[PDB]
Amino acid sequence: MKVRPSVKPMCEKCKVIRRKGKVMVICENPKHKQKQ
Amino acid sequence: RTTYMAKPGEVERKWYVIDATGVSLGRLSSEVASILRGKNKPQFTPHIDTGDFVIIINAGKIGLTGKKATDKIYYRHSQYPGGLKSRTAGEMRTNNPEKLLELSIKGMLPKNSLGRQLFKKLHVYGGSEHEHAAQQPEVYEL
Amino acid sequence: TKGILGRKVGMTQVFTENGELIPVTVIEAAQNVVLQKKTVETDGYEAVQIGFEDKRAILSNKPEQGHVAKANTTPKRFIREFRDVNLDEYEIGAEVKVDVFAEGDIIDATGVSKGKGFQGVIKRHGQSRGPMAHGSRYHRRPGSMGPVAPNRVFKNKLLPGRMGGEQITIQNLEIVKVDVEKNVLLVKGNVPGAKKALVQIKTATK
Amino acid sequence: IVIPAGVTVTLNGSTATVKGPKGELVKEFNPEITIKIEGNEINVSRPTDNKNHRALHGTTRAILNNMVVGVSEGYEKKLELIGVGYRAQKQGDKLVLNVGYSHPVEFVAPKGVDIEVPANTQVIVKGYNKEHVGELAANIRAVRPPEPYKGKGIRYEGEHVRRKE
RNA sequence: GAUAAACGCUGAAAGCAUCUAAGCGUGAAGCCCCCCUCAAGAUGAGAUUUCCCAUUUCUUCGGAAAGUAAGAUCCCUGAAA
RNA sequence: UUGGCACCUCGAUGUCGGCUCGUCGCAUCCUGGGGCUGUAGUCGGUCCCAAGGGUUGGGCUGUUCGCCCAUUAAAGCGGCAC
Ligand SMILES: CCC[C@@H]1C[C@@H](C(=O)N[C@@H]([C@H]2O[C@H](SC)[C@H](O)[C@@H](O)[C@H]2O)[C@@H](C)O)N(C)C1
Ligand SMILES: [Mg+2]
Ligand SMILES: [Mg+2]
Ligand SMILES: [Mg+2]
Ligand SMILES: [Mg+2]
Ligand SMILES: [Mg+2]
Ligand SMILES: [Mg+2]
Ligand SMILES: [Mg+2]
Ligand SMILES: [Mg+2]
Ligand SMILES: [Mg+2]
Ligand SMILES: [Mg+2]
Ligand SMILES: [Mg+2]
Ligand SMILES: [Mg+2]
Ligand SMILES: [Zn+2]
Repeated sequence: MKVRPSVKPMCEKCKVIRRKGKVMVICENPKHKQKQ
Repeated sequence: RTTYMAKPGEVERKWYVIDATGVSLGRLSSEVASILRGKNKPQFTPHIDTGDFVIIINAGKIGLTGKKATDKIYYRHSQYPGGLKSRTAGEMRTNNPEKLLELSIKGMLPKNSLGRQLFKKLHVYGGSEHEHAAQQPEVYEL
Repeated sequence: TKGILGRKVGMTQVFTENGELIPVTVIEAAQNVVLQKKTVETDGYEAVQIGFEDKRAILSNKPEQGHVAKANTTPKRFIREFRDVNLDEYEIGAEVKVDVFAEGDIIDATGVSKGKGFQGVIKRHGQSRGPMAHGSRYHRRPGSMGPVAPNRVFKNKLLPGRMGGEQITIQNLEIVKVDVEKNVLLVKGNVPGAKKALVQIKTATK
Repeated sequence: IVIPAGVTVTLNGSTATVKGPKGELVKEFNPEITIKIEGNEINVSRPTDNKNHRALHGTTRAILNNMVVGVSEGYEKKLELIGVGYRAQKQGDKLVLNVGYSHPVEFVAPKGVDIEVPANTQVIVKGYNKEHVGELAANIRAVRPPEPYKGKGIRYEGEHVRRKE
């Protein structure tokens, strides 16, 4: 998981979602998991 | 001069029973504080205690808006170093609702010897049954 | 969960069948009677009240005599409650013998520790002395009472004061021997209190 | 939503009960969201148009559909053990997995789910309540999830595991 | 027992997808229990068992004082304190 | 921290290091849980949760600091009139 204030798609497969009022991107590529 | 002043035991103090089911914890508490203080009687005298006795039933069903059930924290400090204990309003509404309502109303009473006497006139029950039937309590609406 | 009241007689040692040598406390537990059963209906909790040692009449008052008359027994020196027991066991006035335990039973021993009177922080709290030489004028003293900022001393600054005579529970002592005709338990190791001290032996909570 | 033969969808205030051949379900929905019964067909009524209601609407539909199809033909999640010495046994009501641990790992299915094991290398989880099937199947996969290096462990039968060196 | 990070199930909003919005689970030496000790001056002064009983003279009145009960103390012999 | 300012104290607010006694924060040194890995395994790296407890004895120097010896699961960093 990357935890950073700047969370944004790193490839075309990256999806930006919100869980529990936290912006995150989920992706097939696990390196691209990000939580804000 | 001539302004009336209530004497101790002059004004008839009545027993009221109030269902807490659904009412915001404050809102219930603010109305009850006024009844205990006697603010609803023209005989109101600031130094005397002309108020009524209040039984609250169903305190377990008391309302907590927003995320207050998880996010409203009640703190106690033992006065020992690092002796701060915390409880959520939610946990306290489940396990110790009598405590939850007493904390809420105590904060809205005068902070003095008379305020401490007024608090003794409050009876809180989690459920629907009190044991004060002898006092012939009259239902009160908010 | 079984329980009994005894007096600490003293310590000795026994050779095991193995050949090992173990220290034991001898607890004499004669004259334990069941005096009262507390129920949830009457008292709010389950407990059996056991009276231990027989006491001369002139040492007992009318309130005491009236309480042991219900159990058809004489006044008792020590009365203690046991919780976590099965009330179906225990009839009122029934003796409680040391054979409620068996060799190998793991017990908790509860008693009042020996009285050391007024004691300093070195003996009472195991604090360190200051240096004894190199110009030191600080030997058996409590250390700084605390920082400056809070213009007061926090509420567990350990200081001199009365030392023992506290209730203490030693957990998980093995019963090594039970002698019913002598009303004696042998417990491996030591239990709190001087010789002649009340000891409450009950089944290990763990 | 279409009701198949044998299914009796009833409604008691806000809570729906759906008793069928395979089993029987009881699920409490949000009041304001009202659901209409008919001899063959079911439609859900979204009263107002607020974010809350737009959502609940699609859910009450989806869950009711799931419930009904749940008591009709039912739900089968299928798992596939990979790796040397990975085997599942079925002894009574206990699914006993040997998946490389020093101890064996055992599972007792709840009220309504059944764990039949055709081959030792594969497991199948039958039930009517789809979430109860989902959870048990996940819990069994959770014991040894697929590892990326040799693909060993418990996977779902269609699952696509990422692979490394 | 309930949770953190996290992992999921079911699942729409958004015919897909999605751990989340409704709804279920997993999940820390941490939180609350469990363990040990103090604790009803907890003036909110709790409970149980047992004991003593309704005395005398005054006080218009309310109450007062003066012998006692159960029980405790003074005093004395002491230590396990 | 190095500083700036000069607002309290010059009819006195004792100033470094150590000893004794700690207590608090968490930006976590160890132990617990976890995501990613250029994670085969054993070791690691990095980030997230976590402050319950724990966190050594010596040589040199007044030292703090630091270097060194030998350990340790670890030899945390800070505040409390340094
Ligand atoms: C860098 C120092 C700063 C100043 C220090 C302090 C002071 O003057 N201390 C006095 C002290 O002398 C004795 S201690 C021997 C006294 O007992 C004590 O009370 C006290 O007066 C002396 C050391 O100079 N001032 C207020 C500020
Ligand atoms: Mg002594
Ligand atoms: Mg030392
Ligand atoms: Mg000296
Ligand atoms: Mg102060
Ligand atoms: Mg999904
Ligand atoms: Mg759990
Ligand atoms: Mg441990
Ligand atoms: Mg100036
Ligand atoms: Mg001065
Ligand atoms: Mg942190
Ligand atoms: Mg030197
Ligand atoms: Mg200093
Ligand atoms: Zn991506």
